Amino acid sequence: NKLKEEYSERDDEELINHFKHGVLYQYRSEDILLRNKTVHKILDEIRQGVIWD
Amino acid sequence: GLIQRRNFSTFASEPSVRFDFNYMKSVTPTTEEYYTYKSLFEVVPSTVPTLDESEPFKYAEIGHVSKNGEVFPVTLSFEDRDELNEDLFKKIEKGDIFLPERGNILISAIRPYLNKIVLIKEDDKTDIYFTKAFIQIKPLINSRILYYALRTIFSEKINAVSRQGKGYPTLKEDDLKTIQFSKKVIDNLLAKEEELISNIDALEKDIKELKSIQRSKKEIVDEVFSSHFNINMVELMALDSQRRVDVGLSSISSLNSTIRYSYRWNKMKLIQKYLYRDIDCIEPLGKYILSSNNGWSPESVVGGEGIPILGQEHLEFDGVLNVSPTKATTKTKNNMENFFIQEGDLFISRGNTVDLVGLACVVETEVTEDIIYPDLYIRLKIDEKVIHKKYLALLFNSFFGRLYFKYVSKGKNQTMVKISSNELLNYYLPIPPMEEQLEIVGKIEEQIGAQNEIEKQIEEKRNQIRVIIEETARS
DNA sequence: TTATTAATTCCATATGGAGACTTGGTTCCGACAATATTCAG
DNA sequence: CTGAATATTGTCGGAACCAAGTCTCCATATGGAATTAATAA
Repeated sequence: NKLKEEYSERDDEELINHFKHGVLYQYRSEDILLRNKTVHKILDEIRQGVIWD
Repeated sequence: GLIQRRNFSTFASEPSVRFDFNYMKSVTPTTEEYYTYKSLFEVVPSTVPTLDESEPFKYAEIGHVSKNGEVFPVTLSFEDRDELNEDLFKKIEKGDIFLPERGNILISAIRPYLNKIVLIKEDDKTDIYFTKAFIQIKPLINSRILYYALRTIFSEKINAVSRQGKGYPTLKEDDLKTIQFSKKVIDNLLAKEEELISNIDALEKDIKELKSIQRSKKEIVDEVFSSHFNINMVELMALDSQRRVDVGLSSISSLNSTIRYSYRWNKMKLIQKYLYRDIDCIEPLGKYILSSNNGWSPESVVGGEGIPILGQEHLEFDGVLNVSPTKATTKTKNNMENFFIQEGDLFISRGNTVDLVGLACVVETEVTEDIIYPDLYIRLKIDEKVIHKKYLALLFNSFFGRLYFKYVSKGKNQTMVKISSNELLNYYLPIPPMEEQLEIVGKIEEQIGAQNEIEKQIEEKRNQIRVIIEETARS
């Protein structure tokens, strides 16, 4: 009913394309992924190197 | 992108505390030599020149200069003052003109990445003026040395002090007085000064020799058809100038089959009566066409992932496909195999300006990759017994295929003028015997082959200069 | 009678768009120096 | 009567630019490709 803590963040490509290839394309997650261990991007690089307080 | 990290302090650098990403990307910590603008060049203030209002002078914009530092000045007189060049005269009278002092290296301020650096060599003549958008930077270490040290090398740093500022990329002299030119570059380059100038001069002399005999890719197609059909070159561009075409009601219906009475149609009919006065070879194209397709033009992403797609830029005046795709799609049509070019096809261009419409090309390149042609093409499958497809493409790219498609093609938006199958099938082209053909072709083929052969030599010596400069400045 | 074209609906092509995108460098307002004058008690 | 006024001229800075050049991707009828009920026969 949920994700798995072993991978947590989706840094394994896996079957992300299968969430847009068909049928499951209607149940895709159009939400911004928030990472805390690897970046590969800018948004989750900001959320680690900035110390807002 | 980048995960560049810097430290407040840094933005202290330069008297404008600027902290845009590019500048701070160029700063970096330094341990090597520094120099400044002092022991090198020196900015020169602008001045108003004393123009003589009796002789034709010269002038040079930023677009009149090229990435190779080859100025192409225009010749104004002050006795013409035509409203076409009135803008130039007005900006000259404003005070946007100066004259280089025979030894400076003018640098363009707006968009300095397009190598608009030009050299006013010492021993020369025919003085040419320039726009204040150019920066007189007259050096003290020999013009050639600084010019070659700025063109190829010292370009990642002149381009990293530009002002984006909600518009134009622009270079400022004050910022130009702050670059950190390394000494090893100038030290090594002046160390080899006695021979570097010599061999670079030899290379550019060879380049000048190649350019002296370089001819355009369209005039070759324009002359052979003009030199083979015995038509004078100075009347069809003089008959096309007068615009008072008068027609009657009866002439509207003749060979019309759609009752079209636009002005351009009537002028096309007038020009056809001139291009075929002495030529007796004209046959309707409709009876030599066996099919006609369009293509497939989905949404396309530049430099993306998917099947490549051609554009209108890939059709040249020589009937050879450029087959250099840029756009790439990822859509399907369940019949994609019907539009995958393949060698031997003839592709006329449907949709372009009033002068670049109708340009045909033959796919002479062998490509194992499937490439789609857009809706903006028309594939013609003609009988390969009477027309000789390459000759048809050359004719379409000739003045025969220009003075017709410039005046027959339709549309209310004359910026995307488009042809249709009707104009293709109702086209009275001159078709000489197969003996006469393969002679115009072949001659044109060899002439354009020679022109292309001297098109990589130029961009072989122009690259030899750069690689020699890079090697000498790195040794 | 077994045809029948001349009537239909159903998709792949073809024509057209009060166009739309892209590389590159031009006009021109608007502060602003340098005037640009001082009057003024 | 010394003054640094204001008051303009004329000229650097700068533009949610945008004039030049030229490539497009997509609605929409069509027309033909499927029927049909016709059509003789």
